[PDB]
Amino acid sequence: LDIQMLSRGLHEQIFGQGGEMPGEAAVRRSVEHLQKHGLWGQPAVPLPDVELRLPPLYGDNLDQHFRLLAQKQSLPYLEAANLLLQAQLPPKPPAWAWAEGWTRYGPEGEAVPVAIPEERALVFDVEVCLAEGTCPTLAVAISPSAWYSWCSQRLVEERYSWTSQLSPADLIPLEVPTGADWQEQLVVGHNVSFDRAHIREQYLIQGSRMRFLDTMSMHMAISGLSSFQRSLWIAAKAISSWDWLDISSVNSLAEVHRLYVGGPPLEKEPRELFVKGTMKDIRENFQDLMQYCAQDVWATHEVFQQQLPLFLERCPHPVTLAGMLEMGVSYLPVNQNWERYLAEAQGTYEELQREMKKSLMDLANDACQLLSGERYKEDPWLWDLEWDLQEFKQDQEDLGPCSEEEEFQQDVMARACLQKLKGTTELLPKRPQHLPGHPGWYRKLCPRLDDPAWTPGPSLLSLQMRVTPKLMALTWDGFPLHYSERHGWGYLVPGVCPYRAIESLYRPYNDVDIPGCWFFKLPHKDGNSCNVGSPFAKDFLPKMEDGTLQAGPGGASGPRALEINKMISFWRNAHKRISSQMVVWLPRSALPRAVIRHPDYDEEGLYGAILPQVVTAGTITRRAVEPTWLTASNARPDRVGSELKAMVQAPPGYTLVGADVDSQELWIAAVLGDAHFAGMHGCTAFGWMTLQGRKSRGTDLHSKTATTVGISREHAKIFNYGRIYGAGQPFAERLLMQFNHRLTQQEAAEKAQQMYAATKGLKGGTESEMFNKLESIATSDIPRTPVLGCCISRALEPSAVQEEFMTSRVNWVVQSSAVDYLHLMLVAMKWLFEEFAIDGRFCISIHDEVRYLVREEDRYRAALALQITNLLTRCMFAYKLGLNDLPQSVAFFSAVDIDRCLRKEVTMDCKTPSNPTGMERRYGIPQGEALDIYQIIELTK
Amino acid sequence: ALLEICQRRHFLSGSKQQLSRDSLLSGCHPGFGPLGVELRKNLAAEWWTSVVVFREQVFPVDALHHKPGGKLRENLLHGALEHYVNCLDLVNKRLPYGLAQIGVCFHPVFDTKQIRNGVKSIGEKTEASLVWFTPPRTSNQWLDFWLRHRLQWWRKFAMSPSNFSSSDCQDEEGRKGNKLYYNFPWGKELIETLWNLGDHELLHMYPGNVSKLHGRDGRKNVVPCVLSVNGDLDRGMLAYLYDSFQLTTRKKNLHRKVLKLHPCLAPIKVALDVGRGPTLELRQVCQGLFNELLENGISVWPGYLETMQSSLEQLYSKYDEMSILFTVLVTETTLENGLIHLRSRDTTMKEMMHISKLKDFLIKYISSAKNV
Amino acid sequence: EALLEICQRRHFLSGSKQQLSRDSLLSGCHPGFGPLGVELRKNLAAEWWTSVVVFREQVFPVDALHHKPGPKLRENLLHGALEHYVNCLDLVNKRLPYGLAQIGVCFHPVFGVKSIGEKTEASLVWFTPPRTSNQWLDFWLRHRLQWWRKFAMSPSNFSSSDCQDEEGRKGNKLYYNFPWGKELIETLWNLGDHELLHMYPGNVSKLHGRDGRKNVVPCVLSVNGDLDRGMLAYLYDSFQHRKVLKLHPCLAPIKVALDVGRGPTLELRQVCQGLFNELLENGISVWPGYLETMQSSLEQLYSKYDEMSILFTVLVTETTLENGLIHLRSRDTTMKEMMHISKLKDFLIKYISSAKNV
DNA sequence: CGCGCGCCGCAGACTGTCT
DNA sequence: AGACAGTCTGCGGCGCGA
Repeated sequence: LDIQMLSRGLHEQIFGQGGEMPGEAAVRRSVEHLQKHGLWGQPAVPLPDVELRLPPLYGDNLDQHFRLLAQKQSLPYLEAANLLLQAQLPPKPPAWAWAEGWTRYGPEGEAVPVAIPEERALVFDVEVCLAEGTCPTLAVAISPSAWYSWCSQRLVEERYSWTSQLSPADLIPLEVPTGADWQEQLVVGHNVSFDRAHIREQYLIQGSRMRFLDTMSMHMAISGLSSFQRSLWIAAKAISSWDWLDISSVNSLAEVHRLYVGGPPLEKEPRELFVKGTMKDIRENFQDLMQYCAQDVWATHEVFQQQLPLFLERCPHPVTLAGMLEMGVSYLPVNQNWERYLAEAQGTYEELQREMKKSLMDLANDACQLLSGERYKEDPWLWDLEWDLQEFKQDQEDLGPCSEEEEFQQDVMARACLQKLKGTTELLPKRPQHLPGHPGWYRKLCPRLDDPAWTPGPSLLSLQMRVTPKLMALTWDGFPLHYSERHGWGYLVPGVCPYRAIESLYRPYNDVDIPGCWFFKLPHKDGNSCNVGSPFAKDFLPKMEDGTLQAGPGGASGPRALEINKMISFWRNAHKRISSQMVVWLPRSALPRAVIRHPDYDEEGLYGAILPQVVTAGTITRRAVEPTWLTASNARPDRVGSELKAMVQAPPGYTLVGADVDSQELWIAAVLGDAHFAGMHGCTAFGWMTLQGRKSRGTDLHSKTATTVGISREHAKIFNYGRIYGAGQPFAERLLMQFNHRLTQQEAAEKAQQMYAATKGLKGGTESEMFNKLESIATSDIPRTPVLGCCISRALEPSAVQEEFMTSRVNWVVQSSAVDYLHLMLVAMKWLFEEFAIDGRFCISIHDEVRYLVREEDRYRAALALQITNLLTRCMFAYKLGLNDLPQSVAFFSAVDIDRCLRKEVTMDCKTPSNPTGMERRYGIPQGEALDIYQIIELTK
Repeated sequence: ALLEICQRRHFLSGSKQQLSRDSLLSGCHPGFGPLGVELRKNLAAEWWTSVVVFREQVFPVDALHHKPGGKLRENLLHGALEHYVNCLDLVNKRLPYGLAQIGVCFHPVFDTKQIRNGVKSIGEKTEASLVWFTPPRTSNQWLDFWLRHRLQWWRKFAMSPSNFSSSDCQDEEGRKGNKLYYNFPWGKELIETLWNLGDHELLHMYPGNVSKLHGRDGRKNVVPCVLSVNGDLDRGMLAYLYDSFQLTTRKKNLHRKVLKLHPCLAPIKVALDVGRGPTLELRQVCQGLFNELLENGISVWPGYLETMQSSLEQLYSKYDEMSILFTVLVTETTLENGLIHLRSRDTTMKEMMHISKLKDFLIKYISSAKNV
Repeated sequence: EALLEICQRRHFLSGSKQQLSRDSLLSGCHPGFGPLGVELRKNLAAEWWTSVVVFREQVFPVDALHHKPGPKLRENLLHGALEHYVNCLDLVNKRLPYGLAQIGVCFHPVFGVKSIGEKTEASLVWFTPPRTSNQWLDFWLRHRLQWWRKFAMSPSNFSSSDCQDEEGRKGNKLYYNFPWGKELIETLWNLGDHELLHMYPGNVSKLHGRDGRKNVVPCVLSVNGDLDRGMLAYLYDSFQHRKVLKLHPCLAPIKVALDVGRGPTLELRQVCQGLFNELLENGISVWPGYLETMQSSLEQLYSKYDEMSILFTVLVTETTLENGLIHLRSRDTTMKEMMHISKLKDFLIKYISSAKNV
């Protein structure tokens, strides 16, 4: 109805916040702050007015409406947890049942077979045999009433499929037979996501309304270890501060139980039959393994009992608990194209590495000569190798065609006489000697003959070895790379030899020219450039595109090796995790009627889900941690296997509706500093860069910097991203490293002269310093995060370390705030999907991003809901602190991606194999501000 | 140039000095030598293993060299098209299948200028043709799959796989296809073509009814599109032989002059020989080893019938130019301790190894060379 | 008779039932052979190569073009072989006793009044000293007769006879006794300097080879066998109430047949694929009889696999998911045996080796 | 930068041999 | 009973991602 801007683009209309606290009349401070060093003048480009009828609010006020939503979400689960918290726990049974299905043990150890554990609350654990690792092997559970065990068909010996449909254990009963909690169940466990991966009903597309709690998540939120803190904790089994050792523990169950419960130490199996054992040995040692698993389950139950009140008091707001429950429900659907993608990626990796392997084995074989004439001694590359040799240690006319050739067998048995020589002699060397005749350096590169995975030639020869550079590699004029203590110079961060060969290859004592030919056998080499940390593998790729770096055979061999290494590095690192992902393929009966009735439903095709097995709070900032899914490469053409995200494809009749928060960390820091400075949203200069900032003009955060080299795309952005977080002086010298690498004292003087985003003694920040709020939060010891409250850790709290690991503490604020944002988004999305019939409650777990598996017929509606959350969430960040209003620029997501697969942008093809049309995946056509025409009620349009 | 004289010294390219780039590429060469024949047989066997044997639905078919009115054949595709209907019964109408064949095809060669060849000067080329009947919906998927598979096969057994390349192309009718080339020293030469005919030939040769040509790709029955994958092996042999040789490098100082062919398609694997010692009691051992290796299936150069011995070092060069993986020497010391020498292709280092279990060593060397 | 109908139905001979006939099969004027016939031809050619070329170290492969380059499709591989005799002389170090072998297609006129019939033939030309020419002729005749009788179920049908043409001094010819009568399947000829120095006129100083010094003139022995007639003879030998068609284990186109009985789950297809890969990695050809529509019948399946001359029928049932036992049915003894999965590959390899040895 | 998760090459210290 | 092969096992070095 009105612009309602107040000199900045502010969110149009106010529906839930109400009208009060109009202005503090302290605008002059922000005015002459923005006047200083320019930046006051602004176009102030308007945005289209948005008029939306929000759903009714039960709370009647923000920060109470969300409290009511979280309470209504987590009431049954908190009730179940409280029921589990009471102590009515019987002792462990004397002997386990050893029977298929679920078996319950009440008093005196009597075992009764039961179809399903009829318990509202459970503490669950599954132990899995590494052989055929997809199947769950065995599992146990404990409730306040009785114990439960599950074996997974170990009495009968058979051959089983790799699909793993019915393999996972059943844990949910039918909705028609539920306790009067009621239809709500909570499962507690250490690394509970691993156990959730083995639950039969957790793979259905429809919602399961069962939630999970992770003991590692609660421990990490309460008391976790970050980076050196963890390693030092292992080192002691930090300077002038080690109190945190007594309140900190690693994420392992044993140390967690030692820290919290403090009972007798838990002991692990030296046999580790589940990890390094076969199935038969597990069958024989069934009782001991089940006893150990039950002991671990008891330990996790005790830890949960000791954790729940501490977690609740350190995280009072129910929104955090509800978001934690919701984050452990990620689905990540997939279809038959997942296996095809895995096979294609493996084949491509084998192709690329085989090409490079052959190219290297050729050089190795050609270099295996030069030993006959002792030519390696005069060689300028291979004279350092040992070149050892070890002993074995032991006419007559045509005469006719002849006949009676049947006696040929005589000579055959003559050959057998030499077989007899195996026994009559050879006993002086019974162990098979490995290539005595070849040089020792070539000897090392070949696989042992007894190896089942044996291939001809020096197959154990890849890049980044100490011999491959000597085979061909050469820099400038100087040929040698001794690497005895330090390699051949280079890299980013600093810190008999035939002289006749040195003269021939030309084209204290000191050196007239720093580069050029190497001189003398003294390996000190004057310490030029980085010495010890030079791999000579990757960083030199753009430095190699000139005469400074040249390979032996050809000018394109070295570049080809570097390019192929870059292509296959990611897959070499990640193929074990990616190919080992657990996939459960749903049968036709399990799929809903919508999927089978939908067109383009590929019959004779496999559909399933890959539960990410993600730790909800694996990082001390409560951030979700998963090695593969959360940390995976975006689709790229050069890198092999980068299309991992694109293979998360919704089933027929379903789609992924998600979004991405625009500069979540930067906006959070900006608004926090803005609130710390004044009460308006554009008061801080950094806030004005973040809010209403354009790269076209100087209003952008990175463009206004000095930019000594003069680049805004790369030079000015890495500088800004490094000054925040660490704010290191070596990071300042890295700019001198990049360009203008001269006059180092001048570089230091220039860096000192840069006061922007910097503070002096006259302590606290002055002028454009957002760090003041972060430092104030970092030294409070009360519930620290400004949004809804969350303490950092008893390990990293003040009075445990005085001034140590400060950077981790200050980044925890903006990082923990992002996690709270994610929790708020999840709570709002759950509320919106429950209040209005929007089927497809499932979500996909990503950091700074939330994707939801929805039906096509509500693809746009759900998107609108997301935008509504993106409003109501940011309003929370406004409701806390002094910012009563919210800017219009960040009020909504830039674009809501509706797609059939998971990718950063829907208008993007991976083209890793350069055939993106092999799988049916069209564009997404994201919607931004065009969804407001509809309403969230189903009976619309 | 030098490669050509090497090939002919060791009876690989063929006979007489008439062979050149144009005659070799056009198929007008007088014929391949015994080593050339062995290389062709090995390449055909590898192609058969990669295409026909390892695939359940691909079947062998035979196409007559001439067709009735007849002017011989220029491609093997027509025979596969004629056998489509007959072989549909064999696959019980499982539509996505194929017919593979290897045979000699005839092409006109135009020398031009003097001695106009016209229809004469027929050039013979060994063509391996796979005609793959596919559903229309997934025709492009199978096109890409076959292109990738054939490029892998050609890059397999390749000393420098980067020389092999692929390109896209469109027919005069607009039909998609791909062409694979090998980068010879003079330039890239075509060695294989994949074409997506799109079921035109089926209706052309069977215009009566379509109901008899229907094949099941699932619940429904459709008229298959045709994917013709036609590669030539003579140019394949030329490509592999040129790739095995060196260029035409800096501070090389190595002049071994060796044809580093792949172990799987090398013409001769191991060469037997006799060391310095008493005649007889060594010829019998060599004969027994020869019989063992032939019963295994490893081709062996006898080598122990020659009596020059070429000072023991020139014959190593002869075998290297002959593309022989191993040189087995049986000396008088074999009767005392059953140990023989192994020079081996590449890494010209003497290997002492017991005569026993050489069966296992050679079989494993041949089998494990295919994989990496 | 029923032989032609059975081979047509089971894709041994390609074409129509009425078009194949009998006389068109003896000549090359027939549509061709089915995939089973092609595989049988490949096996026969490979075994001929093993018995003739590799075993005899002197015999070398030769490459002869299908057409004469100047003045025509070739009618025999002998003339094609003789062009490279001089070049292959250097390879053998001019030692006179040595051979040149090739398997290739040859075209003949058949009295569209005149038709062109193409048949694949295996030809070896053996250059020897003239004095030992007759001894080598007898040696080759004996070895060829042994080779043809090795795979015969009734070796008495393979016989030999003496022709003694007016051109060559001595010669032999091998016959197979088809039901209608004897048919020539291989010819043996001894030729002197005739049509050897003709192709190389002038001084014979370049064409002669050394044998006990003295550089004696060569004498050629041409041995030419018809492989298509060979398969015809072997297929007629296999046949004999049941339509069994007992082909030799080394010559049968398909060794074993993979199939499924009760189809409880899809895992049967997985284990069948695994067994397929394992068998094919070792060189054993197996017909993928599984993945067939709903398992129409079992006894009819056995009859079909017999008519295709499959050595063994492998049936995978539900019990195979408990132990490795599968049903193995023998073509000859029509006996069924429970047999573990892991022992199938080695068992088949040893069976093939034992059949080859005897 | 500040962290989260992975891998792969190379020098030393046990057995574990063997003649 | 006095020299040299396998395993771990601890070091340094990658790569990759919000």
